[PDB]
Order: sequence, then C-alpha cells, then structure tokens
Amino acid sequence: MSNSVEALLEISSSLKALKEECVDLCSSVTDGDKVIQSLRLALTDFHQLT
Amino acid sequence: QLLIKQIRDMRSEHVALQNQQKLAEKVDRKISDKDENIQKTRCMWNTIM
Amino acid sequence: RDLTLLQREERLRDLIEKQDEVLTPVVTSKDPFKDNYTTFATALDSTRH
Amino acid sequence: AEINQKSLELELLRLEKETADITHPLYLGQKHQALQAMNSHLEAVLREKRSLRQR
Repeated sequence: MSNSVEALLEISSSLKALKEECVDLCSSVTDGDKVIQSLRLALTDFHQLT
Repeated sequence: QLLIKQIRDMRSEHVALQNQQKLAEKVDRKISDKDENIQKTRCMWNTIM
Repeated sequence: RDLTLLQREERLRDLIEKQDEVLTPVVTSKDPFKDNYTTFATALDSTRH
Repeated sequence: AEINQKSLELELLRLEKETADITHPLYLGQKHQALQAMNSHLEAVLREKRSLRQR
C-alpha cells in the first residue's frame, strides 16, 4: 500500500510539470487539414516561381 | 455479489478490446522508419526557412 | 494503452508523408535560386546611387 | 488503476510535444506566411522584367 501511494504521487507530479510546458500546444483545434492544404499550395507556387 | 458483478463486467470489456487490436495489427509492419522521417521533414523545413 | 498509442502514431505518419511530398522539390532547387537572386539583387543595387 | 491512467496521459503528452514543430497548426501556420511573402515578391520581379533588364 505504502509503495503504491508513493508511485501515484510521483506520476501526478510529472504530469503537472509536462502540462505546463505544453501550454501553447493545448489551444484551438483549427482543422490541421486545412493548414496543410494551404501550405501545399504555397510551396507549390514558390517552387514554380523560383 | 459485488465481486461477481465486477468480474462479469471486466470480461465483457476484455472481449471488446481484443476485437479492436486484431483490426489494428493488419496495418503496422512498416513502423521501423518513423524517427528518421520526422528528422527528415524537420531538416527540409529548416533548410527552407 | 497499446491501442491508444498506435492510433496516435498513425496520425503522425499521415501528416509527415503529406509534407514530404511537397517539400522535396523546393529543397532541391534552393541553392541555384538563392545564388542567382543574390547576384541579381547586388547588380540592381549598384545602379541606384 | 489510477496510476495506469495517468501514466498513459503522460505518455501521450510527451509524444505530442516531441512532434509539435512539424505537426501542430501553430508552427505550420508561421511557415506558410513566410512562404507567401516571398511568392508575392517574386511575382513582382517577374512582372517588371523588361524595366529591370533595361536598368
């Protein structure tokens, strides 16, 4: 029992520390798929212009 | 009674999860090339930027 | 745990593959462009003063 | 059971952090913008090729 409780306290602390480091990653799910499409077009144009 | 109920519920859950794992393994052989593809992509971006 | 990690790795692979396809042509034509453009810009800049 | 849940969460978050530069919309958006600025510039240069040649 005493070993299990100590393991919970350690993992909980590690999670709290990682969530704080990842504050910028947690914002609004803009449709990742749309950004990639747009990027695809821009790169393709860039290549053609070069 | 409580324990009987809990075991029955868990068994039902275990079967359901086994069906889901069999569908996912038909896709995975090719994983040995991930870290290499990420670094490759990162490197291409760094070069462009 | 295993099912949840596999689902996330699959999503990552899909995203990397889509990017590699479009970045590869741009990195290959970079060095000739940069050199031609810099020489061009320097030549143009010498006419303004 | 509680330890196992939190451990999974931690593992997931770690994976997401390690691949954010190439996968997260925020970072990808910045790269798009830089590319669009250069495109526009090159378009302009190509449009004024004659004048630039004469100069």
